[PDB]
Amino acid sequence: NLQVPFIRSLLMPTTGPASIPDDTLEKHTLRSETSTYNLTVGDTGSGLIVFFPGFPGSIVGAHYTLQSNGNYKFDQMLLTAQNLPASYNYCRLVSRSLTVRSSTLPGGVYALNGTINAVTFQGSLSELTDVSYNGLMSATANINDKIGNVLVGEGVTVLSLPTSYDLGYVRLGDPIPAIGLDPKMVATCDSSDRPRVYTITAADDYQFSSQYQAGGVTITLFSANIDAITSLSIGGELVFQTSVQGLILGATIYLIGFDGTAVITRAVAADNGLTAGTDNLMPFNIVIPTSEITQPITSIKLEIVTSKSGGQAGDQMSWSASGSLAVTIHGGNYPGALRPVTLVAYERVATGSVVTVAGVSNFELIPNPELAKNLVTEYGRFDPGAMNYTKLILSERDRLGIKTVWPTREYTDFREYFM
Amino acid sequence: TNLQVPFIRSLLMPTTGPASIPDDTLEKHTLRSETSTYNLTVGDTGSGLIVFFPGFPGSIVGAHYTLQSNGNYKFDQMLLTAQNLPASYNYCRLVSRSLTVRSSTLPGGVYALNGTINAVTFQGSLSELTDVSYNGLMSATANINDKIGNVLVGEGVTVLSLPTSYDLGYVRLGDPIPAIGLDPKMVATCDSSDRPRVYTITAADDYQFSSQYQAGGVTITLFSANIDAITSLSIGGELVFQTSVQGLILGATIYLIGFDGTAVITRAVAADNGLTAGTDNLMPFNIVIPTSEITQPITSIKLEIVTSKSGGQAGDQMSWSASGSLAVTIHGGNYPGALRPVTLVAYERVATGSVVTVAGVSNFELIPNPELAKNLVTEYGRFDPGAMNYTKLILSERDRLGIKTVWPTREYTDFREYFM
Amino acid sequence: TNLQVPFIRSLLMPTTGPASIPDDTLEKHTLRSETSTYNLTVGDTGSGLIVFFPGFPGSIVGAHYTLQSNGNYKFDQMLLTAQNLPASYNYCRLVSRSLTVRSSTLPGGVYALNGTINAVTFQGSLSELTDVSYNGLMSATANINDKIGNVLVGEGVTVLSLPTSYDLGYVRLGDPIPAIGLDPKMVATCDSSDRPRVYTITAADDYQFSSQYQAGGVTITLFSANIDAITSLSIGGELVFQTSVQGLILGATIYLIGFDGTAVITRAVAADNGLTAGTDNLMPFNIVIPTSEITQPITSIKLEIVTSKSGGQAGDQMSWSASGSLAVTIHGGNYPGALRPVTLVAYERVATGSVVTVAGVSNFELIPNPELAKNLVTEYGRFDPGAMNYTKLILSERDRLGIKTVWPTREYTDFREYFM
Amino acid sequence: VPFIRSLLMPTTGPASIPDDTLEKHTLRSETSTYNLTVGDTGSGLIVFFPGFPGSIVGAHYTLQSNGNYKFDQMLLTAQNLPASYNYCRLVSRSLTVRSSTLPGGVYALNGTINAVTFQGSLSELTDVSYNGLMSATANINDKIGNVLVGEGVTVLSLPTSYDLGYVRLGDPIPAIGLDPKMVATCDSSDRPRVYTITAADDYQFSSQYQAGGVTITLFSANIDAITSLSIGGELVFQTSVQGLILGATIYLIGFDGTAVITRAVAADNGLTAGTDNLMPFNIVIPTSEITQPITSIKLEIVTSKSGGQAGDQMSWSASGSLAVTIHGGNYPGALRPVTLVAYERVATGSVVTVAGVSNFELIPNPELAKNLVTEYGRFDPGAMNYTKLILSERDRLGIKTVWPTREYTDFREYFM
Repeated sequence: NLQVPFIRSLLMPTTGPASIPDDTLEKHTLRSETSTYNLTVGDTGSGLIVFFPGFPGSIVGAHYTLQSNGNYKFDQMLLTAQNLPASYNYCRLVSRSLTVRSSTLPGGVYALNGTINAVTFQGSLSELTDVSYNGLMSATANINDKIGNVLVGEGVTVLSLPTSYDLGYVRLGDPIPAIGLDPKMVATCDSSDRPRVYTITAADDYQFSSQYQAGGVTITLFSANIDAITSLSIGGELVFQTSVQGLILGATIYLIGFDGTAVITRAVAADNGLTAGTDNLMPFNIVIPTSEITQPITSIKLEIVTSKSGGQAGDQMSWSASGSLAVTIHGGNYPGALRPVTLVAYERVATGSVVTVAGVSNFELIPNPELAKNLVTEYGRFDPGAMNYTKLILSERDRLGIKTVWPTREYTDFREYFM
Repeated sequence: TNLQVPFIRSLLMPTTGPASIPDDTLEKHTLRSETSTYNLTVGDTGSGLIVFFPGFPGSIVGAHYTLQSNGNYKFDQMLLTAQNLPASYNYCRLVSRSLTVRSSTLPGGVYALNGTINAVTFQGSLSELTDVSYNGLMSATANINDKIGNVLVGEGVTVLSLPTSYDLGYVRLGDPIPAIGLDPKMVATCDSSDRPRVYTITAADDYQFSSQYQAGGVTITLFSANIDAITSLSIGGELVFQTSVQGLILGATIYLIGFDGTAVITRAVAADNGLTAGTDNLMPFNIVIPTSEITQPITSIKLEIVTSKSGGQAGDQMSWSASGSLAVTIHGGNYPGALRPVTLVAYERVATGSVVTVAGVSNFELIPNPELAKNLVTEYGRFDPGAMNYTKLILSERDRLGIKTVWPTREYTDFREYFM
Repeated sequence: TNLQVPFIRSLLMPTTGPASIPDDTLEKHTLRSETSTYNLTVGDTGSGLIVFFPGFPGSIVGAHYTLQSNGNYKFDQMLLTAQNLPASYNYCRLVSRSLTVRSSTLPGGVYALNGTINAVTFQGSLSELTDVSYNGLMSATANINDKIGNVLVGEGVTVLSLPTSYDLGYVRLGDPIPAIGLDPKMVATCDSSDRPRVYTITAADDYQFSSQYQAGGVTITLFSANIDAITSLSIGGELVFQTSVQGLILGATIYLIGFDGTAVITRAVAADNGLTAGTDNLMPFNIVIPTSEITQPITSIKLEIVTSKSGGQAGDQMSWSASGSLAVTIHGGNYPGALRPVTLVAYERVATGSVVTVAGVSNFELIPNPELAKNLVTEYGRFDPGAMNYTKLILSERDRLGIKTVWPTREYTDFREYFM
Repeated sequence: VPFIRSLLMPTTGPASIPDDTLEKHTLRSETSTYNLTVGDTGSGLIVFFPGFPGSIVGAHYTLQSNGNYKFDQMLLTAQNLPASYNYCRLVSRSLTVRSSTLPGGVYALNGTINAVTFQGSLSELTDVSYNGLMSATANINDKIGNVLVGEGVTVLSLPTSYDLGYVRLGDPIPAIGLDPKMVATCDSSDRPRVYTITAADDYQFSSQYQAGGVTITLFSANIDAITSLSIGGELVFQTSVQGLILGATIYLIGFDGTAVITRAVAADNGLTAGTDNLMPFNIVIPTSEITQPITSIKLEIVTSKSGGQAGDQMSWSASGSLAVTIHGGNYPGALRPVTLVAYERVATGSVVTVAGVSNFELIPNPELAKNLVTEYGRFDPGAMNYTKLILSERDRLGIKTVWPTREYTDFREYFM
């Protein structure tokens, strides 16, 4: 069941929140809240749990399930108990800790059948090499950041060790007041401090030529590995050239999840005509807000369909393209919003049973104007030398025994040692 | 010379070895010190310009320009480090960096060989100079121990890099990202976009154009502003057009022009744009410019309009109004070091057959890409209390100790002797 | 257990860390420890066997076969290590290996789920044995410390890698070299060339064939010998033919057959080869088979020859003769550990809805390729004095103090509890 | 002398190496001096093979003005050791390059030198450019940057393995032929290096007819050899077009980009339609033909047709794999460790001198065995443990595989 100095809240986050001793000040308050889940288990008794230990507002992780034809499927998102954008504007995270285990049985099975393993990968989600049960341990080279072959009778405890300290406040996806004619019309100020852009040159005079087909020919121009969560903007252009007289052009941009599912589709230009000899342009400028993004994204895709009005059995369709495009993800290079990602993979657990991810997460944050009228904020407490003691205990992380994924028995042993 | 530790020792003499900054940005990283040694090709005139970027976060250390016999400069190459960092690592920030520029020719007589160096560093970027002549470089700044001139090329200079800010996060490098396409010449990279730099420019406020017809069109140029860029950028905005005669088409072309005077990037933003009389006609600017397209630093930008007329073979006129604005965004431009401090080591009239060599050592603090992170351990920076405090003391007490950013190498050798 | 020094602590307890061998092969290297955690899928019969290679040089650990409703087997998958070692490494040798085979099922109330484990090890390779049956496996050796039977799956076995020799050179991993070809799939590797196993085979000594014209051709299997190779092999020889009848055209094909009887790769040596009467007609063997197309381990080779006649009636006799020797060259087979020792763990009749796991660590010494050598630092050993003498003294009397190679996890557990 | 002052300063003399392979041998100290003429524009490059089983110590390349290189000569040693010995074993070696004296009529010395040693071979280098050569390794004491040529470098050879056999040198054997230039030798064979490459995996070629042929290059590689090699394998051809005729040549290419060995494995032997017919590779390259070191291999096929000068599409398919067997590639020293010393912009018309001493350990020719006495080496206990200790503590002491010369001089001063 569940429900101070900075370092006790760092290493033991189920104790209470504390101020960060950094050089960034603001009149803030501080608050802890929880996440408790009973995740149901698919038929192939296996699945993956991503967490985001550094994510500063209200999203703890996600949950996928493995399927009989080797693929994944998106179960749900692991958000927290309180909708933090609904009553706070800015925030900055102090600590997390989460436990995940299954020590208990369904009705009508006579055994337990459990294994898990976990890593904390340094880069983002889509840029790791392979998602296997075996090859997951081969992502980091630190002895402390990973553990494997542990039963689910006593589960692994994911701690949140920090990225960096002098960080400003990041803005939550708070609704701002707005009056519209559409009932499904929302307005919000996003998280945008340190954006992550991707430039993608699609073609350097890539010549295309294919024969006629009734309905058009559909090629896919490129792919990537991009992994946004919150929101993104796709700017740029692509320039066409042609020689054949009459042909129509069309394209669309697909955003794909981690499980392999087309999430968001945007028709950049449907059924527009090309002009022979002279140059011709088609731009795209697409804004994708957070409520459209339902699962985490991976690997953008562009495909172009090309048909001909009045085309017969042998005439040629040919064009050449060049261009570049920019995918700006707002708040992408902030520490914690995308970069540290830990993975938990369970397999062969009994179907019909549940795993139980459950942790605390304490914040440091400032309120919206109504709650600002009714709640009082203040500067943080001051004690000297807590920053040097933080640097001391983190400069010897390898030999002191602090790590970031290790089972609940060893974290319990460390807790009664350190307390 | 013979090229192959706390933060003060690695700050004043960067050839000792790397160290971690005592700032409170405590990530897991790995220290790395690499080097760059060039032997340059002095032209026929004997005079050039070696522009260094001291506090640049990674792998680009300078550019070399030879001045022609007619006054113009000519681009030679882009001075950079031995191992390219974005191919193997993923994030970076700079600790310290030294560069020496001298000759290795050493005559056996009693007299020297002719050639003389000036040097200066200043707070602005590269497009913000009044003059780049050999005489006009010691005008650029007003601090005494921040520029030096008339040093002879047997002695040479030492370019030391004193900092700009300390609690500053990591800059992502232009690393390649896995991608599958159909053109074999496509690349997808992740640029550096921590603190961008925007240049808004109002190109026209109801400007009237009116000229006669002739064959081909009337090519004018609207504006020519000075910008700054080493890496990727993007240009946005639109520009309306009004008229009262209807047979008109027009094209537009944008140029990004480097330091020697030639256009590096040319891209047509409009081509056979037919306009209807009586009402507005838009012309949107949606262009991104990648890093690999940019081969040299870019110091200006200009727009051109070619106004012709469809079926206007007699001698008549054509006219339009225009008004609009532009927003040139470069990515990670206002990061301290990315464009803000620059030095200009210039030499003049070096003898024919003499070489001018560039040595140096760069000290970084990296995070690997996911392939190398399978094999190299990363950890937190070991701390020492008071090294930041002693740094602030020494930099407060700077001008009495005479700690310069440009030196003559005999003076820096004697400083390195009497410091340790 | 939870898969996260002197030499003998890493030799007897490999999950402690990588040590270096204190022999006299002095070479710059780096150390790396690697785990491998599999959960096996059992068949409908609940049987099968796991064929470990304990002293293998790099990254191949074993293969998994399942026992079907008949007496045959079926290849499931090759058991690998965590990260692909020839990716980013050139040379490799092995220090230590521990490996367990146990069930991670917790039984209910008071009784246990059914199933047992039988395990041996022997000095010959995989295709040199006699039988692989569960009962018959137990007689594969005459030592008492190298075999154990009727062990419960609830307390499964433990497998060590006790040494075969010490002064071994490094072996080359199967390592890609840069090559700009003309294909999507154009593999160019540097295979494990060392002390090679060769097999010479004399297929015939004047073997006369005689049969009448069947309407589709008469296929005969000329020989069937037992070779074995995990990696790339080569077979080169000469087979001659001399006839009396005249309208004869014959083709031939050679096979490679895995452990489960299924043919792995088919190679047409010479098809539609017309041969004259009165003259000895030559037929060479010039084929190489790379390690990229050997999916499962090979245990047999055979050759078959089909013959036909131009035209043909019901009574056309077809006759020839043959005499020739063939040599199979397995590149690097006699290196001790690549093929020579093998341990056979064989579970039988596991309860349905139960998992068997296999999990252990490997310790290597290995050289990085031209990129990881740019980015990390290798060095020599540590000079543990007299460690080889203590290793010899422990191994020379392993019969007295009870060091085994396959023995259950309770006895290994309290043995290493006593030994720590 | 003991072994370790023969290893740390090999100008003192040779000594037998203390290990467990014990065999009757003699000890020889062998020198090599060169005065290399330099290119018309300055720069150049000198490879070395510091551990090597005998008689080869490196090669010299000059840099042309249009980017490319040029091979001048192979740097041999003084005595031709395969002329009078069967088996060899390297002990120690030191090589110092320098140019500190002016030619007749110029002033102003003008030079610099980069230097680096590398764990892998020569053909597998990322870049050989003067700046990027420095990043080839990460050991801080296995490279040095921009020393003056008037001070030079010193390249000393630290070992790679100790319990090693004796390499058979490429000595001749008595032989009688009919041509005058009939050579028969017994080259180094033991512990080889194989390259197994697959040239095509169902590659489909199709192009229009040309009067003369249509040439395509199927693959490249980066293999390397010095002494001798051998190539084997076979690849098939299947087609539906009736009367096409093809013929292929294989190539061996030096470091500078110029082909050194070309053998025409198929001279215009055509192929039938409807089945598979197939051409084998079995070529043997002597040591006598390889003049400069190999760096790559390429294959190209010239296909043609009897008549039909309008299109006709010339289709065929290929599938096969090949094997190059370098005879003795994985002896430690024979190909693998390399040092790269790159001088740049030295004075025109001047020299750059090298100086070597290479302590060997030999077995005689059966005539020199008639007149010279071989015996087992002298044994003392503890030289091997001392060698292991000092090689294990390499980083804290100063023991570098490439030195600046004055530092090597005063190192030997406060060592002895």
